[PDB]
Amino acid sequence: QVQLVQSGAEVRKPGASTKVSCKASGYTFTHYYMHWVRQAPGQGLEWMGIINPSGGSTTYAQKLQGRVTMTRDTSTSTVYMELSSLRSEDTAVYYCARDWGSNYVWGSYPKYWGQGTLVTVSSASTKGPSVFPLAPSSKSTSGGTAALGCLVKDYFPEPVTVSWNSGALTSGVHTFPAVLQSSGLYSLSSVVTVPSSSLGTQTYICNVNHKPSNTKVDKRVEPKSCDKTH
Amino acid sequence: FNCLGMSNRDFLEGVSGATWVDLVLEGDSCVTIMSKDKPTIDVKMMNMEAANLAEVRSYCYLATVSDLSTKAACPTMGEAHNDKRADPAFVCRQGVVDRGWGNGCGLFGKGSIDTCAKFACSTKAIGRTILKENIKYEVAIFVHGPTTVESHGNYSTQVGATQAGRFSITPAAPSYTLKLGEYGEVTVDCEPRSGIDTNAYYVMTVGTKTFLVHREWFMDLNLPWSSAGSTVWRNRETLMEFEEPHATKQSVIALGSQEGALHQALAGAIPVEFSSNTVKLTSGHLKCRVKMEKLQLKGTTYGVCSKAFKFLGTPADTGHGTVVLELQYTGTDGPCKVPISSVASLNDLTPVGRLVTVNPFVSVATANAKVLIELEPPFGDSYIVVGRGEQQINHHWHKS
Amino acid sequence: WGNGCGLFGKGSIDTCAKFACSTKAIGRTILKENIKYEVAIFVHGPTTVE
Amino acid sequence: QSVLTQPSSVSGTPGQRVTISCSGSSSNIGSNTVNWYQQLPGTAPKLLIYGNNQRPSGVPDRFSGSKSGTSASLAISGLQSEDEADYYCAAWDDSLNGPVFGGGTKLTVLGAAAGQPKAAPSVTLFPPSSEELQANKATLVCLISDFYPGAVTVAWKADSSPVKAGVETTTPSKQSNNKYAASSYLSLTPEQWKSHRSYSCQVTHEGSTVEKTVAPTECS
Repeated sequence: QVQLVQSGAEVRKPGASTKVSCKASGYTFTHYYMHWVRQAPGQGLEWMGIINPSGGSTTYAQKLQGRVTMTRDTSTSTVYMELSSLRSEDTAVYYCARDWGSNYVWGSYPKYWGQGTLVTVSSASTKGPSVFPLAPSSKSTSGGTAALGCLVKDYFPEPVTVSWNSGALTSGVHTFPAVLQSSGLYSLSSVVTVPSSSLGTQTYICNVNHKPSNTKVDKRVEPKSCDKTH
Repeated sequence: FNCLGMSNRDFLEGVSGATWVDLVLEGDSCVTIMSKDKPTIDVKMMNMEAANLAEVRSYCYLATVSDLSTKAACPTMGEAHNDKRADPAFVCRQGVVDRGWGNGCGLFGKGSIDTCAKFACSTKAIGRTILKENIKYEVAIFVHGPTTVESHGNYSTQVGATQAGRFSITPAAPSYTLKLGEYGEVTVDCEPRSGIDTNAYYVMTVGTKTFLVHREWFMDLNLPWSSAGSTVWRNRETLMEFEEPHATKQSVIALGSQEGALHQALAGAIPVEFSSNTVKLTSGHLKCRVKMEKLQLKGTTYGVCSKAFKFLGTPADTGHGTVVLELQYTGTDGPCKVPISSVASLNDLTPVGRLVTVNPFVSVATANAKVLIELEPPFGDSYIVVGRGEQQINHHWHKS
Repeated sequence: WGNGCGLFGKGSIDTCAKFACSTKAIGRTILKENIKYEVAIFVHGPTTVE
Repeated sequence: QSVLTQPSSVSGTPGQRVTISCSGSSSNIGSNTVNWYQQLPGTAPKLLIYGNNQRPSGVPDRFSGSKSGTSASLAISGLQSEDEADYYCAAWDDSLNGPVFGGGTKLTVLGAAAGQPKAAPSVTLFPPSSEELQANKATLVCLISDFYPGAVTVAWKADSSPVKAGVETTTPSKQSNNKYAASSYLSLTPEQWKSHRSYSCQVTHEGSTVEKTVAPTECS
């Protein structure tokens, strides 16, 4: 079966360039055009261009002409897309897609799509998050529960992961999708609902990773100082 | 991607003083081309693919022969009209039954009868067409530059050594100029035209095993069928019903499904792998013109290898009137030409065996390098020889 | 060499596929003591269409 | 801005028929055949219809396409929950000399027509941490979960007065249990947090509001 495997997610500062790869298999590589199509978060599909792996001829979207370059290596069945002078508006999932089988550029359309590569352009500067504990309620009632959590504040670009106690704590965990603030920075929260009776006897640590900035934080979340019960 | 070892190989010497050659490539075949003072190369068609077919007919093998009907009409009461005649819900056919008092009718004699059975399809022996823009060809070119038993078949190594390439040909752009480094370049102008076998043959699909059948054997066959609709015609194959019954029940035996009718006409039509939307042509051919006035030798300014040369084993028969073998160079010196030829008798002056691997030579300066060589020896006994004088070695051979 | 062998030329090959049966188009014989006939005799005595 | 125009949203109940329009011009749909793509959440697009009305193998007959003049349409009969996805039309454009897309339509599948019950949001509101306050910053965090249908509006109050400055709210997202979640963040200075008796996060859902309130010196 046709298979297209793309390179992994990337983050870039404005002004930089990015080169994404697409490794093809399951069909005769040089017999089908390859399209690139991108999709900004929450937005529609935008065709970027097409390359003929036989000969390497290209046609690019007019709006990208001058800063996109598509190439291929026929020995490794890999197609590449390089986009330069990146700006925040270039944040998108970038898809490679094998053409249906047209023998002409006219009337070509993407049929078999790769898994996509998320490229985030942010400042922009890279920034690792600050991590703050969200302390549980001091309430104490029989069979009661409490929400506690971590606030992962002001990072760029995506993504961030959060686990609790090295992944040992999973019941009652709810990690919320990030908000993208007008500052251009993201924030997210992860919360765990636990028994109130045992607050202060149980250890709760959120493990936060922001790989683009090589930031790793493990924050203990403890009962409030004003809490006289836990 | 190269010819050595393949059973469908053809050797060619274009013309006399020709910088180009006209050729024909097909499915699993390869071609080795020789040309005075120029490298040898192998043109080979790798793959045939449609990167948009359409159905044409659909013969069935069937089930639904379950529901029944028998509109009875007494003698002299005319014909019988079964309500199951308004919609193709069923297939009806009239007949007459000898009767009278014995079975509820007033007079004696032939009474009308018009029964009906239902019809839907099960296993559709579907078939389609093959229009002569989605057809792309994949041709691979090799260069008989330095190699070893090892590296000879490694596409990677070869590409790396710029002694191989794999490009595609399309009706859009039927040609290409493959560059091979210091070897210059070869420019084919394959002409997508093919018969090959003309589209004239239909695309027979049967369960899993796809085949390529003759328009007529197919079209002009006897079995229910349907073009592109849920509507079926000639379902008459719902046969062997007319037990010439009674007004009560007309046995509507489902006609035994004998895949033999199909199978039997197997060999006739060529078999072909077919995925839901694709038909890899093997059926297909391609007429090309391997222009190569831009193909050029290399390492021609080097000196002759002057150090011992040892055989690494009995030469082998390619089954093509040529033999293969691999040398090892005791030589410490670098890239030098390999002094190998085919002599009719020890210490003759003039050669007699033409080398497929023309202008051979030790690729590296790293002593004890291996060299692969394919050459066509003369018929009868002959001698392969490497080096000269007291360095020279030899090995006898007898062609038939 | 191309495919792991030391010399060049024709090499032996002896493959095998499995075999069991599905739909047996069975057939049998019909010896001319187990043959019994059933004959029915009617008499055109009084009757009615019924 | 996309070259072909589709409705941003279409909704239906399981079992019903829905249609999605796609309007173009004589240079695209008017002259050339239309394709449709289906993009399930978190996945790549897949080809759904090609050549106006042709289905690739595996696409069920309840998806059907049509074209009429400069417009095209996708009809989905027997609507199923798994059909919830973004749908894109596409065609070659002779004037631009390349493929163009519609802006996409998000198809949502509602609860059963005969009655999916409304579910009010659960709201948890956290005050600024001591750690954040010591860094001279303050964020109130309003976490909203388990609501259906998946739409809320969020308003913040300082004491009883509306605050719009410093508010950032996410789109709703689907939870594992098929209800929806969202979050809203209020940024304040530590001085502002001190300067009021309380702040509140008010979540309105299907005309009813759920409010939570926090205060700087309480121990909730």
